[PDB]
Amino acid sequence: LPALIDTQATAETRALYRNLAKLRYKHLLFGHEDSLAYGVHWEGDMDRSDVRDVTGANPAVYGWELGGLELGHTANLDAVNFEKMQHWIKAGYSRGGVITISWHVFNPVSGGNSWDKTPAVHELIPGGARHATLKAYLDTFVAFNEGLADVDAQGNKHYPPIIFRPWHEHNGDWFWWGKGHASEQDYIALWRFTVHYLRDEKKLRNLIYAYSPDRSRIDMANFEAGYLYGYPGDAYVDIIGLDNYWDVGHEANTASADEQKAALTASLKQLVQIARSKGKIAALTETGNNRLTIDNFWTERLLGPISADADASEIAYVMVWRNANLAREKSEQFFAPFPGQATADDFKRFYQSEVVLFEDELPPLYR
Ligand code: NA
Repeated sequence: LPALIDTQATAETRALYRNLAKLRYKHLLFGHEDSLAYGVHWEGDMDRSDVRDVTGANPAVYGWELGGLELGHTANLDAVNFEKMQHWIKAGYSRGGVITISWHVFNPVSGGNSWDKTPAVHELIPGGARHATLKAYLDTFVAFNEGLADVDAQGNKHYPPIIFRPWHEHNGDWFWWGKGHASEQDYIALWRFTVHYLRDEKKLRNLIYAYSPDRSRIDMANFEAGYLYGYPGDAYVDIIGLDNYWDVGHEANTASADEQKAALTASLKQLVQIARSKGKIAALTETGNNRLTIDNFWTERLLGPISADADASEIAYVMVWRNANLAREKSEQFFAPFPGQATADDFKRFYQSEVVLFEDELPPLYR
């Protein structure tokens, strides 16, 4: 009964959304960013994942990142080759996996990255002096998406559905499209234009749109109001997402473990209630414990709190961030384990949960 904002979405896109709406009550899809691109201790293999090396299974949800595409770069801001990315997207989809894409858009005013807070939203929205630049930027995704398509013998074009998750964590002040650097109304204009341009002007039919505030900058005593800062409206959102690294052991969080667990549960309960009220689907779109320093993280700090409340449990999926290559990037940053990593066995047991679905355990999501 949730319905997509694209009333003409492709059969497979409509099927995915319907199937997520059904599965969410008893299951949780596991996801990982850049899962096929590299791991902490490897890069180059065209069919490998840290997640699979540990569990024997690929993640159910594959996250990818477009930052730099808009500048005509051959690889994204983390040096992930766009052609390989298209290959990996098609591969994952072919196996029945789910595809989600975020976009750390470079600052069009300063030339800095997303974390350069130089204001720019006002320039990019309709009527702004750099509106043509926004169009140019979005066009690069249109072309990327075309690259994902297969054409059958009859000339019908087939695309992987994509959970497109733009302009994320906009309630934070760390991105140029964020609170403090863009007016709320201008942010809403940017979101609405993104939807109109992709869905209506360019006629992309394979997108599911995900909205994703950061939990750390939401007041738990006024959760809904915080969550809905810069919310563009029900006609522009399909997935009621949330990025929450805070309640899963962030080093700056002085709350006790028990208090954090309770907050994670409460955040997800409220997230679910919001999605239910709007006829949408909720998801924990980014989370994780950087460097996986927390014993039994998977069962105790993630699965446990998700499962501790009936409402909280109705999220459809959870994605953890990337496993940065140590040799290349020069320091440790990772959110899934790899063989030998402390939390690897707990992660296997997490996988073995009937609740948690990896790629190998998915029903047919696309019919
Ligand atoms: Na499982």
